[PDB]
Amino acid sequence: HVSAEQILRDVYKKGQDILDLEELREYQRRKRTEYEGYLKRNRLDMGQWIRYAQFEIE
RNA sequence: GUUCGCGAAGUAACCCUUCGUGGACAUUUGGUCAAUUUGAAACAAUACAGAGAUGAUCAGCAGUUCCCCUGCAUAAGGAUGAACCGUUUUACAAAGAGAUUU
Repeated sequence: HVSAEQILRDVYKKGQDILDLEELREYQRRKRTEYEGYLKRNRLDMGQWIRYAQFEIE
């Protein structure tokens, strides 16, 4: 009962707040540095532009 | 200051000197810049780790960059020079069926 589906199923099974305004400013700094880093290296993933703009809508 | 012209004194002196006068020669530099912190160099000092493929040990060459450094450099080197991996929802429909409000 050592069939390959059991091994691959178990290797799938093995693989698994804001308070103040300046804290939200640091949150926006961290998140905009993240998304401008992943838009500076790749300017052609349009989903990334979409979700960073939708972040700044949020 | 030098020279040219004139006058006045020494001085009833064409020698010389002094004083006064008009002219000419000569005509607008340097600073983007102030002498220790407070208009910005970076390394080094501490401490810890100690390299990209994966089971280990590695040669690399590349690409993107709103990262540069050493290099005379368009060569070459810098860990393959470094960051790359991270999140991840709508150009969004059409057909068919039943359960609901009127």
